[PDB]
This record gives sequence, structure tokens and C-alpha cells, in this order.
Amino acid sequence: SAGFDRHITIFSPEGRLYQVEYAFKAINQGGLTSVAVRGKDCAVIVTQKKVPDKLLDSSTVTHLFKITENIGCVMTGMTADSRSQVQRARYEAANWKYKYGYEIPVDMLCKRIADISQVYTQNAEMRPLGCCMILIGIDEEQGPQVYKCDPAGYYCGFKATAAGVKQTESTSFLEKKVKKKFDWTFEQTVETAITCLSTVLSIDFKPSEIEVGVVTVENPKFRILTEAEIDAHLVALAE
Amino acid sequence: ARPDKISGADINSICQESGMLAVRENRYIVLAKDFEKAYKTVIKKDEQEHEFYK
Amino acid sequence: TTIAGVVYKDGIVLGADTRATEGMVVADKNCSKIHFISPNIYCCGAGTAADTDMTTQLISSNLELHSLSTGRLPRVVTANRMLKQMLFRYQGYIGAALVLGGVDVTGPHLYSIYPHGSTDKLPYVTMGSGSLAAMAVFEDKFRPDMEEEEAKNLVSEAIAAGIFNDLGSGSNIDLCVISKNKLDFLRPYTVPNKKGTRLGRYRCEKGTTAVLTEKITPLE
Amino acid sequence: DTLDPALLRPGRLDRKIHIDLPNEQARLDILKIHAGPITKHGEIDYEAIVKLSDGFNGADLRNVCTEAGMFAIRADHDFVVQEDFMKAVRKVADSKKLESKLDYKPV
Amino acid sequence: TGYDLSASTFSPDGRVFQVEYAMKAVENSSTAIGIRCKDGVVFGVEKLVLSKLYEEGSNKRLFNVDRHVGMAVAGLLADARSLADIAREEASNFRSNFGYNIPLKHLADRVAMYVHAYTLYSAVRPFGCSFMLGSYSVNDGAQLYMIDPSGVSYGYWGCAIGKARQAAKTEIEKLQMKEMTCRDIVKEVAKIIYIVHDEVKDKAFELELSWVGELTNGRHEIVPKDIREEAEKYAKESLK
Amino acid sequence: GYSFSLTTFSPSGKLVQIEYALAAVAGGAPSVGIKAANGVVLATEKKQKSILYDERSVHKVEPITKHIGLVYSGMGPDYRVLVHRARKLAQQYYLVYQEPIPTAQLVQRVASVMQEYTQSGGVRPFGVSLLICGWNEGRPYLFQSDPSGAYFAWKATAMGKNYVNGKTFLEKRYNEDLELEDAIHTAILTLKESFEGQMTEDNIEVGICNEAGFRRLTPTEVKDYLAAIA
Amino acid sequence: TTIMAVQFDGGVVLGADSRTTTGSYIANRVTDKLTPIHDRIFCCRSGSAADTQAVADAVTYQLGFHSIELNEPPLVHTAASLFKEMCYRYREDLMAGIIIAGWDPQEGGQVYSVPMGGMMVRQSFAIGGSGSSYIYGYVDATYREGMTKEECLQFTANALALAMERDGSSGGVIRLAAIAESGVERQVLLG
Ligand SMILES: Nc1ncnc2c1ncn2[C@@H]1O[C@H](COP(=O)(O)OP(=O)(O)OP(O)(O)=S)[C@@H](O)[C@H]1O
Repeated sequence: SAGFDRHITIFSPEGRLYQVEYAFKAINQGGLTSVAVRGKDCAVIVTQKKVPDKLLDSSTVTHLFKITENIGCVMTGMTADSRSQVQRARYEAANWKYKYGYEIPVDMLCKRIADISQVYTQNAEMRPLGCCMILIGIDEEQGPQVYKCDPAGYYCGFKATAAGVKQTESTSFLEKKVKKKFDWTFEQTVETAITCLSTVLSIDFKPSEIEVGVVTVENPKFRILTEAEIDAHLVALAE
Repeated sequence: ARPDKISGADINSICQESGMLAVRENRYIVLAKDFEKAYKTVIKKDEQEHEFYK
Repeated sequence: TTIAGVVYKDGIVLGADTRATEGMVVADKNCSKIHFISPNIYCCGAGTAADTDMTTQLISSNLELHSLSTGRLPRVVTANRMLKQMLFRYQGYIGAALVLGGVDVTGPHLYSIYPHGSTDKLPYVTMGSGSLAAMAVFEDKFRPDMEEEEAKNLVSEAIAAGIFNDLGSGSNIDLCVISKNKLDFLRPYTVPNKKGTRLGRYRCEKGTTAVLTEKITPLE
Repeated sequence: DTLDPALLRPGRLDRKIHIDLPNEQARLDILKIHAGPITKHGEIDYEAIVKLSDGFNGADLRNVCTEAGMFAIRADHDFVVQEDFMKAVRKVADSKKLESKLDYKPV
Repeated sequence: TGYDLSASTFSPDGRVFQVEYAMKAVENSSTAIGIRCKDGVVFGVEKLVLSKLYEEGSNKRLFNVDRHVGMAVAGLLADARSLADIAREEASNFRSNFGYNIPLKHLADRVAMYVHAYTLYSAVRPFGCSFMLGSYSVNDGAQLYMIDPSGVSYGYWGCAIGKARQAAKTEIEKLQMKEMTCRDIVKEVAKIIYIVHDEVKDKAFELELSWVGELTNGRHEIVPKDIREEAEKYAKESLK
Repeated sequence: GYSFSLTTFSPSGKLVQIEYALAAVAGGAPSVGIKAANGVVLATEKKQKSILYDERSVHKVEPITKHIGLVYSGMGPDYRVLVHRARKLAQQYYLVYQEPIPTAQLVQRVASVMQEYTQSGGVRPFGVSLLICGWNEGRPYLFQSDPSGAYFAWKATAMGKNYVNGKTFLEKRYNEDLELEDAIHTAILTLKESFEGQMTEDNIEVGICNEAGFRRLTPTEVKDYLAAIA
Repeated sequence: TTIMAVQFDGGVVLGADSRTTTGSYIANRVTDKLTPIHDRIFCCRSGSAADTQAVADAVTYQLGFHSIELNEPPLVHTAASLFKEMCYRYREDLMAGIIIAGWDPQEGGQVYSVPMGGMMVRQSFAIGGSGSSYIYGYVDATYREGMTKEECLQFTANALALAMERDGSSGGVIRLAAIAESGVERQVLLG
């Protein structure tokens, strides 16, 4: 194997490189879980908080980052990479708005962030920002979108999406759950998000630990939920 | 009639996989359950890891 | 040069006149002033010809690049923003009197650009040297939500008045119609001015000119 | 670290299995069985030792019981008070943090 | 244990040992705490004289970045001085470009991006600093943030930076922090710093206290600690 | 333990970091491309990892202009980069000459770019082998490039897993003279020789190049065609 | 041409003519002379057109990016400062009569004025445009401190009416904008 001690980004024998596949668990040192779901004309993010301290605040532990007025996102991995990635995303959305006269679609933003990660990957002597990014947004003539951006620069985007620590199990539940052809009437979406995290982690906890970000084609603005309505949905899914 | 190539050691592992997987349920022979369980256990999903760079 | 633009009930009908004068002598009788931008957006130019040409080819290249990068149909406002940013970046040195028109998902959108970078969205514009006559015909006989043949007759009338006023064209007024689905482009629309037939055969003969030194060079 | 792929074939290791650390309620299990041979009052906060310590080892809870018993030997008491348990939390969970390379799985 | 050389390379388990070594660099530094009240933020730094060679009034780690913002650094001192100058420059850009006082969230985010930019490349090392940031505003209240050597910046009510990081916040959190004005919190910080390490390993230390809030009308300055002398007449009553 | 890095030759052999990139290409997803009499057919093999993924977001078969198709066998994150380079470069040619760029000139310039990344000494090569095609001046073409900067010209070839096996089928099955539909038939045959068992309207992704222009087929006509094409 | 901004207790009220001219020929008969930047902040322009369009677009860029990074609604004085810096930096090439107004949650309705030089001042009312001298003649005659919304609408209606009637460049039709805590209410009047 290596052998080559994988110190820089080169090609090893047979045939892979080891830097990016060490960066793929820099997410796993975060100790954090993210789940995205697209069923219908809405889209739901759910992500917990790990606050052991009562001296620590609760408002500024939010991982849901409102990128633009119609685009939210969530971050995992280490925090500094995530926040720097977030300000680059905001900056490039504003650059779109300056150059092209209209609001950026969520696809081009994921493409641009991935390309930046590839330039940080193609040329050496910079750390390749080991954080993963999930985006959501509403588009005309396409409904909602959910995308994932890799630290490697591999974007894709799809219906039921999960990244973090325990998401082989989450994608196992989302294969075992998105196989039945029912519609997704927005509380089905919220219920499936809450219960999928509640079955992967198996905690069944207060409404004050998870963060819920939704966007809907009734209010295309990105929207962060309050403790009261999170509690309302949580006991509304309690059977 | 299936492709997704499976070698002789892999075939015998599927057969013993399925046979043990039914007898541990205290049965007589597999009723086609554990053959498809042996597929969806044994393939075994091209690894996980990495689905980047293909 | 008298270009015009209008918005009927679905799209945009553009017209042009193709006399490219260089100073005081008619240098051309057929000059394409209606330029390509995209499958849905076109443009007309006025004033300095080569500036409009190079600029419209650059912006059409950039929008082709952007549209193939995106994967859907371009927007007119992006073309407007690129053009006004470029023309303001040249500080009004480049004289390019542009009419911008296209049909997006939102529908038809017409823009006129004055060469410093001041732009306007209008239901009808006229640009060029004899634009005043076409604007007379527009302000006389415009009504909102015209039909197709009505709008074509109106634009033809306007450019015809620009031609019967000074610095129009000998040309057979060019038209172009953009809809939600059907793009058309019509060069020899109406030829009002037939050239008078020659009255004598002032044809030279086989040897009427003294030749000093001949040469023949064969080829393949 | 170095193991055979032919070790890893069905027929010699036909089934294999995984174990989590605790699931934080197996923490409660290992504590409630580690809360065995200890003279006390019956007031020992299991939630405080479960959540406040992070050892993820029955041997770590063994050290917890041992040093809490030593801190009942200290100050001369037959009973191990809950504060001796939190002294064990502090000292044992800090000496616990003198370790690197906390991960092991072959292949 | 590696692979610990560059700040760009990863480990076989996925973390940067340079950043870790810089995080535990600040662990040997002096203990510096901070806490906010409902109308202000109070700083306090356990500062030690070397032996008898100081002047009691040099090299004060309580900086003062903007008119209403100052630092409470701990770690390598000169690196913190450079970072304080960078923060002064950023507040300068904001004041020059927008005509009003910098919000503390945006300042902290710019500083966190600057620290992260020194953690990224291989030419440079990560910072060996960990500092506190306080403010006050009439439309915003009191805000207390916190920046690690890596660049993770979020908010607290109270914090501590130094050796007794745990051993201060064990009894910081038993304060009824909301219902108190900061003039109580002054002697509270005095008693908290005075609790930790009276004479055991070192010989003598000395207290500095910074002070921002509504009582300063939006200003940030050191307390007149000699006025009301609230540590020692209560510190000598805190030994029993 | 040598070579390391990109600046120095071996004792006798070649540039091992280019050899490893070629091996990383050969370890990639399979593909096949066939030059017929009138058109060129490209076909890839696009498996989602889970049942969650969407087949409408990422596209393998990709046009560079309206008449030039292009596929790869490697890594998408580099593929998109050199795609964008080829886009901007082809549009620069069309600015200069007001004429659609010939495919040979594309392959020259893309090869110059890839060669420039193979130049010393801090950047790695692409892990991507292209298959470029187009219908320029009547005669259609087919051009394979590689990470090393080289390029070739094929009648039919393959790249990815079992490119050798697919090539031995291509040598046997294909010939010089067919039409585009028979080319698609033998192309789906040689991809079905080597791909996984579930091959649907979405696991493959096929674009053609008529002389009338490039065309990227839809899952509608792919499902109509691959509804047990043989 | 002739632009006007009047604040009142609840909010502010703007107003302009349309009539973009070049020399003695009217190039455009109807024009959005006032421009949205934020959802609560407008600006109305004069002088050259392209200058003000490019400046307003760049201010829209910087202010939108800044206000997203604050995650708070922006101030009006902030946008006035942005216009001040960009106007003053290129006073050599720009001709801007930018007047910033807009409601704010912290400070209510405010009106700032930036003339062709690059100075910035807060005012209770403002004129602007080449045909503004006349209603600047009587805006210190008819004004009364503490108007209502309807009094401001009638006031600016009479103002822009007389300015449009007298000045040759001014004319066209009256466009209004009302900015308060509740919403932005635009309408097109004539009379
Ligand atoms: N033709 C076949 N029919 C049935 N079972 C087969 C056949 N070929 C192989 N097998 C099975 O696969 C095994 C092949 O022998 P192996 O023990 O796998 O050889 P191996 O030594 O492990 O591989 P190497 O290369 O020699 S290390 C047999 O024991 C059978 O279980």
C-alpha cells in the first residue's frame, strides 16, 4: 500500500489518492448528523445540536445558514471550514446577482462551490476545506431542490439526502422508506425527518436539540422554525 | 439468468449463506427468501466508499 | 439607418433598413443590421457599425457560453446587464446604439441601450438616424396588444416613412418576429423601389484597351 | 492491522458482528452493575456519572468505582458518597485523557 | 504522532495535529475569564509577576480594540498583539466604510476567517492565542464571544481561558447571572480569580479587570479598581 | 520509493505519476464510442450508488458546441474543469474566425492544456480520458485523448473497466460500414457485455452526432430503443 | 428630472416626473426614475442616467451582501454612506443627484441628500433635478411641520404638478412612493 505516506496530493499505485479519502472523515470528527428530504412542493432539513454546557448560548449554535433569501443550507464537519465555505457561497451568490440580474438557481451555486473545492484540490499547498454542504432551494418550473456538495468537489442532488456521522444507517432507512409511492404532504415530510433521525440515533428527545429548516412553494423564503411549532409537530407525530 | 458476475467460491458462499440463514429460522429449505437475501447481503454493495472519481 | 422595436400581444417585431453609408456616398445596399444573440434574443445596432458588430458577437458568445453552462433558455435581463456594464466600462467611447429584444419565460422584453449605458424597457422604441419618422408613425398609430399582421404592417409603415424621409435605405425592409415558439427572419420582405432599366448598351469590346504585359499562370 | 482477505471469506468467518461503545443506556447498565460492591446511601446519581463521564469502558467504570472507594478510604468513611463518585469523575476522567490513537478496526 | 509537520496535511484518522498542538499551547498560559451581566460585560485576568522585575502596569492583556470593544487575550502575547492590530484595522475599515460602530458578530466572523486563513496554508503556523471579545450597545445589549486557535467563534455568557478553564467554569455557572448588574459582577470575578491558585505553584499574581456596559454609556475601559477596592476586602473574607 | 515527483525522469523507465493516473483512468467507469458511416454514437454507464439519487442532475454525455460531443472515463470534478476550458476555448476560436471550430483543433488545444498540467511540478494530472467526436465537414470523426497530453483517432474504442474485453467485442462485432441505429445497437451490446445486470433507461446515457448536429437522446428514446434491443 | 422626498411621522414619501430627455428631443416618455435597492429603501436619481444606473446597481450589490451577512434589516444611513463613498470617489466622472430615503425599524423614516459633489446630509425634505428650483421656491412656503400621509401626498402632488407644468424638461406623469413601517405603496397619478 502506502508506502508513499500520502503527504501531498499525488497519484499512488493502484490507483487512488489518500488525501481526499482521509478528508471524508473530517466530517466524522464533527460528531453531527444531517438529513434532508424532498417529497413534494416543500423541503425539510433536520440537524441536532450538541450543547453540554448551560453557560454556552443556544442561538449561535445554529448550523442552518441562510445563504440568500431563497436558499438555505446546512453544514457538517469542522466549523471553520464550514463557515469559510458559507461566506464564499454568500459572496458568489451576490456575484451572480450583480452579473446576471436575477436570483441564482441553487444548481449553479453547487457547481461553483464544487469547482472552488476542485481548484483547492487540483493545486496543492492548501487544505481542501474538509466540510460537506447540503443545499435546498425553490426553482420555478422545477419545484424544490436538494443538493449535496462534497469536499472533493463532487456535487449531486436528489430526493432523500443525509450526511454526517451515521448516514449509512440513514440512507438504509431512506431506501427502506422512500420505496413506497405515497405523496408527501409536508407533515409527512416533517414526520419522516424527525422519525428517521429518531430511529438512527434512537433518542426521542426534547424539541430544543434539533434545528429544523424548511422551504415551501407557498413562501419561497428560507425559514427557520421556532421551539413552539417544532414541539407542535413533535407531539403531532406522537402516536 | 442473472448477470452481476458471481464466482464459484462466491456461489458456494451464497448457498451456505442462504441455508444457514433459513435453518437459523428453524426451517426446512429456503422458500426463495434467503437467495435474494444472499444477493442483497453478498454483492455486497460496491463498497461504500467512495462514489467519487469512480 | 432607422431601426424600430415594438411589443405585440405575444412577442416582438423588429425592423431595419440596410443602407450602410460611409459619409455621403451610399456604400451598401444590403447590410444585416439584425444580429444574432441567442435562439430567443436578437439585437439591432446603429451608429458605428463595427463597434456594434464586435460587441454583439462578444455578448452573443458570452450568452452562448452561459446558456450551455446552465442548461436552459437564457434571460433577456442578463443580456441587458452585460451590455450596460460593458458600455459603461468603455465610458461612452464606443458608440453603439442598440435595440435589445427577446422572449423569456416571463415573456417578451424589449430594451433600448444608449451608448453610454443608459437603458430603458419600453413597449416601442426607435433608434438610428431617421428614427424620428418611425417614432411619428408609432406615436400616431400604436394601440396596446396588437395582433400579428397589425404589428407587422405598423413596423413596415414606420420604416417605410423613415425611408421616404432622409437616410433610410434603398433596401427591401428587413423584419424579424419573435414569439414563444416560432422564430422568423425575413430579408426580402417588400421591395418598393425597382431599379430603372438601362437605356444603352455601354459594353466594351474584345480589344478596346491597350495591354502592355500579359501573364498566364496555370493551376490545379 | 495485518489480516488475511481469506480470513474474511464466508466459510471461515461466515458471520461477523459489531459492538457499539455504549448507547448511553448501556452506560447506565455498566454503571448499575458497576454500582455493585459499594457501601452508599442509595443516592448515587447515575445520570450524572453516565453523562458527565465519557470513558466508554467497563474498565473505566471499574477505575471509577476503585478511586471513589479510595476517596472513601480518604476522609475516613465506610460509605462512598456521590461526591466521591464525582471526584472519581474528575480525576479518573482527566487521567483517562492522557491517551492518543483511540481507534482500532482492521481492514 | 506522525505526519505532525505541516498544517496542510491530514492524519490517517483525519485531523490536523498542528491545530491540536496550538490548542494545547494556550493551555499553559495564564488563566483569563470573562462573564456578562444584563447590562454589561466584565473581564478579569489572573496575571502573574515574574519575580520582582516587572513594573505593575506593563504588557496588559486587556486590550482595547474599538471604542466599545476590547480583548482579554491569553496565550502567546505577541501573536495576540498582532491579532489585536488586525482587529483594530477591521473596525477601522467598517467605521470608514459605513459610518457607525461595528456589530460584534461581524467583527468576530472576520477575525475568525483571518485565524482560519492562518490555519489553512503550509507556509504559516496556526495562532497560539485564545481571546475574549466584549461589547455593549443600546439596541443590542451585551454580547460575549470566544475564539479558539482553530477559528470556531460563537457566544457565551461566561468563559475562561488558561489552566483552570474547567476549574473556573465549575463555579462560574452557579452565579445567578441575569439578575445581577455588573457592579456585583466585579467582586464576583474578583472572588473567582482569587479562588484559583493562591500560593501553590507560583508566588504571587495580580488582578486586572476590564469593564464595558451601560454604566460606561457604551465605552470600554479598565475599572478604577483602586476605587472601591472590592477584591481584597472581600478576597480576605473569601478564605473562610 | 521514487518518482516523486514530476520533475525528474526514472533510471530507465517512464513518468510513474502519469502511469498511475492512467491506471486510475483504467479503474474508472466504463464507456464505449463508435464511429459509423454517417454519425458517431457515444454511450456511458451511470450507476447511482443508492436508490436515492437522481438521474437529471449530473450529465456524462456533454456537448461542447452544437455539433461536438464529448464523454469521459474518470473523475467528474476534473471533467467539468476541462469541459469549461474547452467551452471557453471553442468560443474564443469562434470569436476569432466566426466559424465553428474543427474537432482536430479542439483536440490540439485540449491536449495542450492537459500537457500543461503534466508539466512541472506541483499540480497533478487529470484522472480523465476523453472521447471526443463531432461531424465536421461531412466526414465525422472520433478522437480519444488521455491524461498524458497525447491523442488518437478511433473507429471504435472503450475506456473504463474491462475496456480490453469490450474492445475484443468491438473488434469482432463492429465494422466500418453501418448506420447510426446499428451503431447504437452494437454500442448497447458492448456496454451490456460489461455493465451491471440492471440496465435501464437511466443507468446508461447516450448522445449521438448526426451531420445535422449533435443530439443528446432522452430517457424516452433510450427506453424505446433499449426495450430489449436484442 | 424633478425628484422630491418628504418624510412624515410614520414614514417617508417620494416622487418624480418621468421624461428622460436628450437635448431638446424626448428619448423616453415614461421612466422609473426612482429605484428600489432594499425592500424598505428607495433612491431617486437625476443628472446623467447611466452613471446613476451603474451606481445604484453597485450599491444594490454591496448593500444586499452586507445585509445578508448581518442577518438584520439594513439601515438607511448605511446606504447613504455607500452612495457618499462611491459618489465622492468618482466625482470627476459622475453626475449623481441621488436622494436616499426609507423607513427603518430602529430610526423610522429618514431622508438623506447627496448632490453632485459628494456631501451627505440628513434633511426633513428634499428637492432634486434641474426643474426643482421652483418648488424649491415654495417648499419653504407650503411646508408645515408634522404632516400626515395624505397631506404629504397632496403636497408632493402639487409640487411635482407645478414643476412639471413650468419646466420644459419636467412633465410626463407623476409617480409616487410611500414608505412606512407597514409597506411600500406606489401609484401613478395625473393632475
Ligand atoms: N467449478 C466450481 N464449482 C463449484 N464450486 C467451485 C468451483 N470452483 C470453485 N468453487 C468453490 O470455490 C472454492 C475454490 O477454492 P479456493 O479455496 O477458493 O482456492 P483458494 O486457494 O482460496 O484461492 P487461491 O487463489 O488458490 S489463494 C472451492 O472450495 C469451492 O467452494
